[PDB]
Formats: sequence, structure tokens, C-alpha cells
Amino acid sequence: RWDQSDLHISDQTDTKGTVCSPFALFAVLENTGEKLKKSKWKWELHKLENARKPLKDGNVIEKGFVSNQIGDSLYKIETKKKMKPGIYAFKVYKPAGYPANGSTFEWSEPMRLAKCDE
Repeated sequence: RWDQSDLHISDQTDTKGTVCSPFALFAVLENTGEKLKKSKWKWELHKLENARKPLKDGNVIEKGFVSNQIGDSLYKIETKKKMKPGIYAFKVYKPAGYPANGSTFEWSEPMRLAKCDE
């Protein structure tokens, strides 16, 4: 660990079920003691085939660095566009450059966006 090591996704898009929406998804990372100081945390949004299984890598739609300071100790990441129906989640894995080994991934819980006139 180090100064910036404890950014956690403490808040996120609260659809949590079958919701029909055109919306930009977001996740909020709070540094719970270990303040973001050295560099920036790397994130990537995934299209997950299933939300009831342990979320997996391979499908990436959006990605970048957290950066956005929505509060002195609060950071935010969002999708650059309002997306089509599907299952999404944010996969952040510590500061950029850090070898992703030893369970360094933190998933935002899979939020589902639908678009269905049913």
C-alpha cells in the first residue's frame, strides 16, 4: 500500500434492477484514509453478460482515470455517453501502473439499463 491506496467505490448508479433509462452511469470513489496523492486510479466500464455472477474482464466500453474531484475526499467516474440497454459495471484496479495481481480489482455492483416498451 501507499498514500493513494484506499480509493473505494462508495457510491454508484442506483438503478439496481430492470430500469428503463437513457442515462450516464457513474461511480464515486472515496479515499477512506489513504488520500489520492501520488497518481490517478485507472477505471474501465464493462458490459457484463450476467449480473448474478462474479463480474469478469474482457468487455470494456469506457475507460480512463478517476481524476474528477466532486469533494475534497471524494472522486467520481462516469460514462462519457448515455448508453444502450445492457448490464454494466465499473472495474477499478488501484492506481494506473500497479500490477493487477492479488485481487486488486474492485467492481461496482452491476447496474442494468433497459429500454423496453413492454
